[PDB]
Amino acid sequence: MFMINILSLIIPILLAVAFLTLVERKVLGYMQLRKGPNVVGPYGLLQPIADALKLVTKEPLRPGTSSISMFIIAPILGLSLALTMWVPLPMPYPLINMNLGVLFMLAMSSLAVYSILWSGWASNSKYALIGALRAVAQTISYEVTLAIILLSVLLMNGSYTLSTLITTQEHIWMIFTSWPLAMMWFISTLAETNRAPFDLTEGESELVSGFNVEYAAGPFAMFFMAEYANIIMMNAFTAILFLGASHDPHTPELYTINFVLKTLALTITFLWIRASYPRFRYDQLMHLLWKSFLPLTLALCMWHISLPIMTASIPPQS
Amino acid sequence: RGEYVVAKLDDLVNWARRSSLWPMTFGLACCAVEMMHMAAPRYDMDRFGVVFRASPRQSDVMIVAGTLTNKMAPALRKVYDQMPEPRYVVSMGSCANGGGYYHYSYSVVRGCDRIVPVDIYVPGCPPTAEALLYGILQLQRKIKREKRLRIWYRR
Amino acid sequence: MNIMLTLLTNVTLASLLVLIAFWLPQLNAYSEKTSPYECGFDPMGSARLPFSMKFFLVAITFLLFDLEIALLLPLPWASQTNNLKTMLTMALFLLILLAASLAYEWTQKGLEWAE
Amino acid sequence: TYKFVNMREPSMDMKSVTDRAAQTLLWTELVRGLGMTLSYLFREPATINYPFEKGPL
Amino acid sequence: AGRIASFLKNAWAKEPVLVASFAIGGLAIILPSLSPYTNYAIRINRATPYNYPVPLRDDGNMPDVPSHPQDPQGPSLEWLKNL
Amino acid sequence: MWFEILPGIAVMAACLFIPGMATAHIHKFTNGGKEKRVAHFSYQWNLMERDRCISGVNRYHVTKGLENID
Amino acid sequence: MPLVYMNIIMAFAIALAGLLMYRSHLMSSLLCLEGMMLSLFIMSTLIILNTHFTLANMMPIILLVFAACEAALGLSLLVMVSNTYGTDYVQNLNLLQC
Amino acid sequence: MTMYIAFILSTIFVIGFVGFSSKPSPIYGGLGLIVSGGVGCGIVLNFGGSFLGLMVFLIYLGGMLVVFGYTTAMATEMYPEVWVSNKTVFGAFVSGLMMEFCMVYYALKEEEVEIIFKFNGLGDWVIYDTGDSGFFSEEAMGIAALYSYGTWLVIVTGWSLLIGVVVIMEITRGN
Ligand SMILES: COC1=C(OC)C(=O)C(C/C=C(\C)CC/C=C(\C)CC/C=C(\C)CC/C=C(\C)CC/C=C(/C)CC/C=C(/C)CC/C=C(\C)CC/C=C(\C)CC/C=C(\C)CCC=C(C)C)=C(C)C1=O
Ligand code: SF4
Repeated sequence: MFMINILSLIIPILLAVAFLTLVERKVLGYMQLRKGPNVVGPYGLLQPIADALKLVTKEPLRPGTSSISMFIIAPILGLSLALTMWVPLPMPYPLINMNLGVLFMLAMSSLAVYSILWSGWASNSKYALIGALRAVAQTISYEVTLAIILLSVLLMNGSYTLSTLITTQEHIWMIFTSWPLAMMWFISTLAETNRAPFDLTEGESELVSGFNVEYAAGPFAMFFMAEYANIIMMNAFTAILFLGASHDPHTPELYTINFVLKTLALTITFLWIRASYPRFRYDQLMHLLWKSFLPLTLALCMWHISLPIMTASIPPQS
Repeated sequence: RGEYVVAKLDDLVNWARRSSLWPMTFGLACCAVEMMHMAAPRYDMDRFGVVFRASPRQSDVMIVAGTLTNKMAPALRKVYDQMPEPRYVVSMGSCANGGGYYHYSYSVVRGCDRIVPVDIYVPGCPPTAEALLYGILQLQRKIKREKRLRIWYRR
Repeated sequence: MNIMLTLLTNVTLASLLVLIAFWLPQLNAYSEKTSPYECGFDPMGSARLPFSMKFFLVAITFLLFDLEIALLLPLPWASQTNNLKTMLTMALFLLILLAASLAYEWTQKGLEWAE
Repeated sequence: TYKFVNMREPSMDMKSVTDRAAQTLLWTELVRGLGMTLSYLFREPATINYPFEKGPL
Repeated sequence: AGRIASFLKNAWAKEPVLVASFAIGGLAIILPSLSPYTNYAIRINRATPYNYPVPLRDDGNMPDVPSHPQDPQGPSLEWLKNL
Repeated sequence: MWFEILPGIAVMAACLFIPGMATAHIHKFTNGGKEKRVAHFSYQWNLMERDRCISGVNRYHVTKGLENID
Repeated sequence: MPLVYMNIIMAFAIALAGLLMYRSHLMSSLLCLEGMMLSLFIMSTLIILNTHFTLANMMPIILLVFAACEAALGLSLLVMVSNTYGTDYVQNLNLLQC
Repeated sequence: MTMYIAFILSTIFVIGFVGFSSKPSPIYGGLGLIVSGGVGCGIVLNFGGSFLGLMVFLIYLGGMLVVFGYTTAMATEMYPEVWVSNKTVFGAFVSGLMMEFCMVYYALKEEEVEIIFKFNGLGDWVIYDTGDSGFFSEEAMGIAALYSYGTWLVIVTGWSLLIGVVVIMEITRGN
């Protein structure tokens, strides 16, 4: 039944990703005074299934200038890592209770850029290569602050194991202790997931479709799978880190409900900001971080390095 | 029986195609403005399953909205070629239908049908966004009446 | 036992979904269909020629910056030592040197993109 | 008659600069932008139910 | 004041992020020496036992070493319990 | 008029609910009701291995207390 | 003298051979250099983890530390050869022969 | 079988090494080093070390991403090459793969190969030590002592990194 657990961490996640599209097209549309998908069955509850069916029966053309091998290996890489990075999350009890869950998730998040990289390069297009390079710059810039902010926040945890965060936020949310970093962290989660207002890798206005421009039918749906699974997992990680929740050891369902609600709220804020801003211009989102996020996060790193020592509050490692 | 199974598969596939028609951002002239107004909150393409998407690789229906000229016709034909099948062409407006006002000009294609196979002819100058929505629904019923797997069964 | 069983499950599920995506839909392919997309008209012809990246300095110093976080990350276990004074001095030394590196880059054009 | 649409020099009093720095650090007009879209989601949508509902002529 | 106050105010006006980062960094550098709890932290790290307190051979003389964990003589950490 | 939005989250909530409970229940089912013992350090693993040895039936969750000893 | 050591040493040997042979480009040689560095890291980590030389586990970290620095300097050298040469190939780098 | 694990991962390590040591297009060489680094992190993980493997993972992915970003920018060609395109890269790949094939062949049957060093290849499980780490991972306390014991290493590494940024600035100045 370990296989049972693995399948229970995949099919529900894929279904949640599918309904993420519907809730996005509804919440966004209601921001814009529209109604969003409404025709298919009741309240559009069948749109994810409908376009899921289309994308896997529509013809998946392969460009004549493509590089077949990487053009195919990129979607597999993206979806596999997006699904894999769900396994160490401490949803009541993590499926894979790793001693270095944070470092593992950082490693797989850094690997996920390589899907974009190989898909963009192998497609043999001007727009695709442009989007690949914008992805290069964006993810390096934001990865530096991702690592520093994770270190600064986890300095109060005592280790990198995800489960102890629940023990850390037993009496107070961690956001009340590191609300500045949290802000920056949230922005980083917006950019690493390659979402608005940093969704310049796609750049629908200026890059048509970015690195998905030559991706059609199944591979495109699969890259979308990776993107939305990453969105939900990032919001889940943010909820785990800062907005901790009560965990009764006898009824983990309470912590499941609270955690799921917090992830839902964070994702809803993601769609909220997606429908309330213009889009950044490449270098700006770099000049935002290398000149405003990086110094502030370095200073906060020193502050959180010193803070347990000056107050005799060094958390235990076990 | 096999006929019933292929019938049900036809209904499922046709329902998916008609319920997730993804159009292309190929507005050319004033007929594009109505193409925007049905995307505006009042008519709202989104509730019918239709969401605008550029990059022809991931679109099904092309609404040729506006005058198709000689200088643009090669681009339109090429771009129609990029669309993976199945593909549909909806022709908005008299200009894209048969020539419209400038039917006798020197640099206007006398109908978009001469370049691509147009599937639905939406008349108007410009057609009211309700009329274009009606044309899209007519295309939806067209996809609903497809008999692909039936013909395959009676190959 | 568990981790590679997981990884295998994800990769085979992905490869399968690719297989159904690529063998079922009954594709009909011709040359102009797979022609590269260049906003309609035929591309000038490139897609592999050198593409200038003006943040090359910024891109490369990212490597050193991300390298330092390797030194930085042992801190959660370094705090739990009996020599907190030395640990604090050395951690602040790393952070101060990173600040100095960033400031040197900022002042000497550095982070500013080339034109 | 003409008006200068953008001819406003910001005040340089300590309170003014503190407010500007607070808006920069603690994103304020960004929160206002979020609030506007929150206010319109809670508002009534304008879509009509075509073809059961037809736009006026 | 004068030049220094004007420079501080202008920096707060133009680049508040740099001002905040420098202030936080200076605070985090100079406070830990002044704060008295720092020593406490060290003692806590010394209090936490990771290895066994391997017993030593009682050849007589040493009074301080306890002959039983419950015995009063020896180091105590009531301060940690109270603090 | 956003209550029509609410079903989308609702079912999705159920989706996000399904793993968090299932793993927990699985951890309870495959380990005899009790929580899965986590070995973050070698001492915990040694305790688990000695439990597997003492149990006699080669399952660590099967625990023996006063009844086992004389 | 155990087995895994043989595989890592052999990998380092092929990476040394690859570095000492150029075909066209400058990036490929640099990649082969960082592969040599990777083999060194894996070997040293295996050695010190096996021997329980706890104080020596920082040594692979310092290895990687200077690894990235050399890779950065080499690719900046490649930036300059591209700026003055348009490309990065080494056979056209001959102006110093006489 | 799960008996060896480390053996197979070492073979994938060597194969990834052959991939980028054959001088392919730098993107393909980067991919080969990527798989080699991943399986090397796997080996380090299987050899009782967690932090070191993930550190290799993160650091090398950063470095190889920057290598890609430079490759398609500076070190590219109108006709990128594959491991089968040119006969030279094909020859290098063939030489490496058949070589390592015959090395592991001579290794895992006789298990007493002398090559360079005496290699008694019984099994990597053998060399493991029966020990007790208590409530602290040895590698964690090992790399955590850098800030407490290795102060000199701290100083030299920080100075080297700062002056590395300085030289990355000076070399790339271009008049
Ligand atoms: C000045 O003059 C001008 C002109 O002058 C003539 C012009 O012409 C023009 C040009 C004209 C135009 C641009 C036209 C106008 C256009 C617009 C106004 C744009 C309007 C746009 C909209 C209304 C839509 C906007 C979109 C929104 C809000 C949201 C979009 C987001 C989405 C998510 C869409 C949905 C897409 C996808 C891919 C999601 C669906 C996929 C899934 C659900 C997949 C699910 C899959 C599964 C569940 C699989 C499950 C598998 C399982 C369980 C197991 C699998 C395993 C196995 C082994 C099989 C302009 C601009 C102009 O300015
Ligand atoms: S048919 Fe009429 S509205 Fe449409 S493009 Fe032609 S002139 Fe304009």
